[PDB]
Amino acid sequence: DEQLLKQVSELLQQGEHAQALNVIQTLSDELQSRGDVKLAKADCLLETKQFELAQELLATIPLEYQDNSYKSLIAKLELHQQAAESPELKRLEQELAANPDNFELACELAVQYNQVGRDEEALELLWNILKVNLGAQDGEVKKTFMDILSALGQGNAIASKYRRQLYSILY
Repeated sequence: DEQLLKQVSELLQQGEHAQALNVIQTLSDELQSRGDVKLAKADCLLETKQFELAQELLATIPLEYQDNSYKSLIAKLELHQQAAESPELKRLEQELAANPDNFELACELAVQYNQVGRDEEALELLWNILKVNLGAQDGEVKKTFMDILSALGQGNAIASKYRRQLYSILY
């Protein structure tokens, strides 16, 4: 645990959130729940755009740890989550509902979803086209699905569920 903790420390210094989250999940459960390790893990979730996991973790930080760093993380989550309901997103959404077959709008909606951490919806949007037609849009739908996954990373549980999804239906 002792050195591992400096591994986390070292990894955060360097912006390796996803490695850092990996080392975290290897600590004891006791050390995992230490309030400073929680903040660390919260910062990692947020830098990796897992805002829902971040918010639900942040909601268990006890008072004695409601730090300067915790405050700034609250404020970050609140700014991110406002940015996820834009008029822009709204319009593309109403527009895709009325043009459900326009695959090229779906790719753009998805890329905008992704830009604000609405990645579950981004990938579910695309997934719904791909499991009917892997070629959808001259393979432009599979690709934007694929850039979203790789953008996300290997630790990401949403990325991992859709990777498995897509893989299971490859010819």
